[PDB]
Amino acid sequence: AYRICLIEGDGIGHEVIPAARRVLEATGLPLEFVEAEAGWETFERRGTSVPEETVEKILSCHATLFGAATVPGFFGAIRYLRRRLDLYANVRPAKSRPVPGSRPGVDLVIVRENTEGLYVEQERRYLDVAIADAVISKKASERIGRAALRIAEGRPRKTLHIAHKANVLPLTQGLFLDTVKEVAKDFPLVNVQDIIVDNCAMQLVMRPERFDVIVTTNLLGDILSDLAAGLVGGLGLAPSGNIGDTTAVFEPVHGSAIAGKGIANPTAAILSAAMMLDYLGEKEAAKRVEKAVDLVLERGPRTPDLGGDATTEAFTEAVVEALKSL
Amino acid sequence: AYRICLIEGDGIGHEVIPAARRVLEATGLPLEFVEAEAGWETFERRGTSVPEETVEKILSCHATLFGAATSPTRKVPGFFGAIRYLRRRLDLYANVRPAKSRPVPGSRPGVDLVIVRENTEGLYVEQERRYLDVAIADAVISKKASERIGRAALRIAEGRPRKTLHIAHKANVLPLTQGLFLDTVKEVAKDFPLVNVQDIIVDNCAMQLVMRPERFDVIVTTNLLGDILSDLAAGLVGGLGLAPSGNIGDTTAVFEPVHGSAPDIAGKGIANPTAAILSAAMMLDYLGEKEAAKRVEKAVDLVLERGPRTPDLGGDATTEAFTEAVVEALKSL
Amino acid sequence: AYRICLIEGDGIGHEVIPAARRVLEATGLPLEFVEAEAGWETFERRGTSVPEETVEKILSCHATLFGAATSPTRKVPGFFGAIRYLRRRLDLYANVRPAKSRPVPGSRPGVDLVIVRENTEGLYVEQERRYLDVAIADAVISKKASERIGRAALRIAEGRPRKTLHIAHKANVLPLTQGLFLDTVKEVAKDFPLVNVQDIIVDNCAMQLVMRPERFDVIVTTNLLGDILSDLAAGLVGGLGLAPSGNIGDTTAVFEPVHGSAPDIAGKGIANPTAAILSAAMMLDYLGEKEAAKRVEKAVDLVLERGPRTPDLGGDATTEAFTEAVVEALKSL
Amino acid sequence: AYRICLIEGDGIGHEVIPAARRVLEATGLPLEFVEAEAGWETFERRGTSVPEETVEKILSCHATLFGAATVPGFFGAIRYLRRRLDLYANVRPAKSRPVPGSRPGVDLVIVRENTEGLYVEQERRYLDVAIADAVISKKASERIGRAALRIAEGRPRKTLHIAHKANVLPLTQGLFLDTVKEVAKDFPLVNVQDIIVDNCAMQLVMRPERFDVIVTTNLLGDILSDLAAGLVGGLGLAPSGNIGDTTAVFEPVHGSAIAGKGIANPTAAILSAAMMLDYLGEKEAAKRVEKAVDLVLERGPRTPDLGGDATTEAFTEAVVEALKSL
Repeated sequence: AYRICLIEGDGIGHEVIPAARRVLEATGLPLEFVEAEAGWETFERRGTSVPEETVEKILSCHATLFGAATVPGFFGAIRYLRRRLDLYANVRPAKSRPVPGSRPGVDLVIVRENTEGLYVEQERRYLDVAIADAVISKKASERIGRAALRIAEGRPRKTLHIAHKANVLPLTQGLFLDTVKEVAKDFPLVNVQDIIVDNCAMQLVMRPERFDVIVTTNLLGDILSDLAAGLVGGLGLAPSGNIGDTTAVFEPVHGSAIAGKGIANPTAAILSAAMMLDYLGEKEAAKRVEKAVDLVLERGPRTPDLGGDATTEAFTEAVVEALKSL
Repeated sequence: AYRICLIEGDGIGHEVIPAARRVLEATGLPLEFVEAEAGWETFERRGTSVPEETVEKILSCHATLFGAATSPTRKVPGFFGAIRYLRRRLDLYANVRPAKSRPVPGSRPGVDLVIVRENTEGLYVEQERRYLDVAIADAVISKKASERIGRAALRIAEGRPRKTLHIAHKANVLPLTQGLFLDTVKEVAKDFPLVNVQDIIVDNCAMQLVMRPERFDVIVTTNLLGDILSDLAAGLVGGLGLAPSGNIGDTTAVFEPVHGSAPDIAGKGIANPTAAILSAAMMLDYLGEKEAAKRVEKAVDLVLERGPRTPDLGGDATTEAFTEAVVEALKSL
Repeated sequence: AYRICLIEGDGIGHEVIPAARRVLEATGLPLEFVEAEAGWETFERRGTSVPEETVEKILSCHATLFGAATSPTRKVPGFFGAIRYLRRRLDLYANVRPAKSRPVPGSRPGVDLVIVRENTEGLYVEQERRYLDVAIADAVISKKASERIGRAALRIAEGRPRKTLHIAHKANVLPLTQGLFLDTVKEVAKDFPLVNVQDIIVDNCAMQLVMRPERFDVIVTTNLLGDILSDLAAGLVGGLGLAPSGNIGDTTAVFEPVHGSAPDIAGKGIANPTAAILSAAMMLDYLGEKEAAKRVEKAVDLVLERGPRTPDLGGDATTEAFTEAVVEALKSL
Repeated sequence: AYRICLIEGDGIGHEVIPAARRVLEATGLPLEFVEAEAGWETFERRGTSVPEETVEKILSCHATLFGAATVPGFFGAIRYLRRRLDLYANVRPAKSRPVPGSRPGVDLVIVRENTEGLYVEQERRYLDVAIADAVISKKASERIGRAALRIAEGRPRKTLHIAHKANVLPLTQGLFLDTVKEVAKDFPLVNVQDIIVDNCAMQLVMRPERFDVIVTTNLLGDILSDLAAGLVGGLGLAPSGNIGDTTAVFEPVHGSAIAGKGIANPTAAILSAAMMLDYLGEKEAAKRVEKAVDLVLERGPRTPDLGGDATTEAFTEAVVEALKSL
């Protein structure tokens, strides 16, 4: 059976992760769970955001699902995990959901590298001048390009756009662009197009339907993904994954927010669980989960963040029920 | 009188600059035009995209209006971008890019903002280097550069109705560079108590621009962030076809359309002069002729709404017909 | 009276500092000594090599005399070099290292120079970074740092008989960094017309120091170059065993022997206090007691020449015997 | 036979290179020569310090001997050759010569990397702050370490000192040190010692006999070699080599200086020719040349730079004669 490590994290995480677990069990898949701790609240009790035991648990499982995160000695749990486990592929999908305030027809995935697994981009200040290093290496570019190509090859469109800034940064961005295009020769089935990041941002706003998979570098991926989230309902419903060569951690994009009341929308956590299923090779199960979520978002109840007043537990129940009817 | 340097540039620049000139002349303001050459076509004839005489003419005028520049696919030895060169040579550090709703197909209503970011090359070229399999690009922030750009943005904000400024940054991930930028602008902001200043992480700014663009007026940010935010904003209003822009320094400024030279349609007389005319309006504002600038903008909006419309806006009218309509409209506004 | 902070440090520091104190007391000058702790032994007991109280005591005195610091082979978490920390914390930017002939075995005659280089950490730590198989180290030069160090060296040169200063640089290969350094020092040199200033490529300086050291008096250079030039110069005069040094800032200074703590002989009473005594002489010079400084140096030279000599100089005398001889000699000089 | 490319260069080069050629012929070895042009004087006539034809000639020969070198469009010939041909190993020996003003018993070789074959260390200035990059890579360190180890293995002492600054620059200098020591495992016959560069400088002054082969990085090698030259007679008699994986260029260390009169000391050029012979595998011939040079420096005439008044041509004749008697 699949071993899934569950980490609630802080605040709303305590509500959306158990919800995600519920939906996962509803799929009927042979699943096992291992609870672990991480985050600010874990720091206050353990002295560290990511206890050594947590890393061990993560490594003992096929995949990890993380809820949310919210001083000397403290460090970002997710940032630490990316570096410690070299989860180099940051995967952020943007898909139209049947919710008021969402552009229809949008269905893309943005892939960018999590650099710290290989190196930390250093900042330095000398008197009145501060300098930040933007680093691109052939190795890192080959890895993320191959990761993006595989993702595109597993999607209907078989289309990949390389969003770059080689026009103004020929050495760094050019190395990125050229390397991804080189790796692309190994994926003749994938249609690869190059696009300046600025133009990509404008086209995401004007006609996002144009994109399927987009691969880009660090700082650019961030803004493009947030721009895209703005088009389909905000970060509130956005799932994400951090995939390495041995394991992966999935989590909602938005912070830990409210909370405690039980009005947190578990959509992102559930869709992150769906991303995890896809990653594990259970694509059909992932599609059913996603469908069930859409059905509820469309007809079923709705949590506060979506105009409704339904509770996290109520919304989750509907999904479970809907999932069972599919 | 005001001395205005006119540089047509390449392709459609030869059509939209003369059109913008006509609109400026229609204001009746005391303007003396000085023509100069710059661009790819100029390079092909002189070995440089920006002759020394052109720099001299720009410096001899109050402001400059530039058309378009052709950028060849492959790199041509000796050829460098004219606007990039002028930004550096004259230290036109304030890159000003408005994003505003227009009465045209595809433009979302309720958008009226201005994004301000620095052009760094007047002070320093951010260097790139490659060592074997590793390439590194410097992102440079200095107190001096941040103070200047912050003050420029605050001045623009104070000159607008909303008196609102947002500082878009990434100090959450780049505390030393982005933090220096943020802290410095906030420091200069103390001198502009009439302007409501708010800080916003660039990523969140991007999302909010797509969801609630009406919350912004003036946004000041750094190098690469401004680029993407402006293109994002342009997407909301239909694209870059009608967008004007400015590069302002301490002693002069150059204004120009964001759109390229469109070589394949140059000479056909169908280019939309809106961007060039609105760039001329930005120039009038800069020169202190704010009322005339507003009238020019109103004339443009009236024609955009009622026609004649050039091909890019779904019409079949010529550059000439459009220009004459703006000139005629201006007289009654 | 002059407030002097005494920090024995580790190992032989416990023997040479008290000796230097005795020599200072032998001058009869109005000196008030304030003891403070710093070093490895201090770290082992307090978790820090430089307690806050020590920094406070240093700041409360006119100058500080430091003995020696033990540097363990392997890196010990939490332990940092005391002198390095003080240079940074108090911005003791002027690293002053004299190289002078002494009447001892192995010392070449005719050497009398002072090498001045900046300690950069008071302004900034030059960062290193590694990306995969490539490592990069920043060599940083600023106008501010160069102006300060240049002025410090020029002041030292003007306070010496020869009134001669050489600027050792590598602007021939590093025009931007080394050139900024060179040009800046030459600019400040304009204010010292009494000092004869010459520029010299560091490589040539190294060669000339070995062949004709008498041509130099004061040499000002950058970070890593000063290090090697001083050790080269030390080689000419017998080594680093008798060498004093100073770290001078705008408000105070710390002087100390270049020699280490020699842990294995600590407590045996055979350490040569020459370096510590000469460091005390540098301190007197710095404090404005130039005549006393010269007398202390003469007393040291007399004993070095006639004995008693400690083991390091081929003798079999104790630290105590040597110190008493210097004290007695000082009275007649 | 061996094909040797001869490049006189500027000034004194016109006198010392023909002299070196003379001594080479005197060895009796099957030699052939190919004249090429390079330098300032070549720039004034060709428009470039290193004509393309010169590079072609160099590549067509087993080794190259260069005399000396002395504005937009102009660039250092030697610097260009190092980069163009990737002559990464800069070899500079320091040996006591029987001349007044030379410390006896000194016999060492300093090896440092010529970096530009792989990359140019960039300088940058931002307002009042200037920054220069000091770059160390595993590849460059492995190459120069192996080069230094081979040189030490071919010498009696079988001793190598790695002069570094890892104490204050742990990342760059530490990578250098660690990499050379790793490559050293492949040379169990060579005794390898580590030494801080500052201490190395002091020990070169106090007791240079301690050293045989010294391997160090860029900026340090320069000063150590000039320091060493100061101990054995100055740069005037110092030879040098720039060795790559396919070819090598040898030349006197000192500039092009005087000249025209014919009072230039051809010692450095001749010893550089000796270094070249060693490089070609003619060690015995190289030793004879060196011996002949010493014999003349000791008893025979002496050029102005050495107190004497002998001419370049006279000094050379003596060496040839002396070489013939050996």
